Amino acid sequence: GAMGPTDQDWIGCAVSIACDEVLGVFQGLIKQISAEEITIVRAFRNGVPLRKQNAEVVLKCTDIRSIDLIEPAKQDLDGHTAPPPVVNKPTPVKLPHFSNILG
Repeated sequence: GAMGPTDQDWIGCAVSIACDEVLGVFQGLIKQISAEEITIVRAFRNGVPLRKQNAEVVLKCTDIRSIDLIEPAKQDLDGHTAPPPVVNKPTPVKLPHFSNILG
């Protein structure tokens, strides 16, 4: 809990995993987690989709060098408190002024 997160609470959260040079990098949503290995689904690797989209990736933590949670599970229901768009989502270009039509 204090360090090295490992529990069923993270399952389904979005994370990115940096493995050593020979393993490269993959990103995916976690399906299962255990102290010996992390398992995710819909593997994306090297900024491109892997042919085995349905296949799960299972990699031992000792082979992974570092991990980062990109999107933790949603806790706040957020009853339309703010606009649909969210800052957390990647922003390639900012839209100057407001378009003639909204939505």
